[PDB]
Amino acid sequence: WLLQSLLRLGDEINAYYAR
Amino acid sequence: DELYRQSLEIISRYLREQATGAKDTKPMGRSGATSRKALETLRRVGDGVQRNHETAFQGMLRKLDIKNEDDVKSLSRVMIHVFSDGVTNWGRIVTLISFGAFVAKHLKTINQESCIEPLAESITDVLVRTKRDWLVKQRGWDGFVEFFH
Ligand SMILES: [Zn+2]
Ligand SMILES: [Zn+2]
Repeated sequence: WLLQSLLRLGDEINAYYAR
Repeated sequence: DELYRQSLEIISRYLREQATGAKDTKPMGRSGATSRKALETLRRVGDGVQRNHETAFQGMLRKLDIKNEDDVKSLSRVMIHVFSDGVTNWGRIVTLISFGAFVAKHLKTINQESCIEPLAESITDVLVRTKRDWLVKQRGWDGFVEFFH
């Protein structure tokens, strides 16, 4: 489930910078 | 299509310079200043993504098992699979570009440097084709630079 692991990582990075 | 041209210019230069260590001295072109700041944002954030997630990225690279030209196809389809999802944000975009640079480094080591520019175009094609509306609304690469200030 590679796709879902990359998406999950990108959403994490987005949340960090949105703060 | 100025958005596509600028996107390709940014993504292609980052992937090539990450893979070779050589910086491309040629002039940018239209909207050159925003591209240079995008590329600087990309080196800062993207290098960090690669360092802080090297283990995950290498496991992903391992899955793709890229030893020849035909393997290179699988890489674009991963891009398509993600961008075909409805969610859009800059974290996804910078993360996929950063994984592209990680795979570009590999391609260089495997004597497939000529594959890096096609990889960059495939990333750019999918990004712009599938997310043009969202990108437009962020003010393209200006939004990218400001999001990652
Ligand atoms: Zn991180
Ligand atoms: Zn190739």
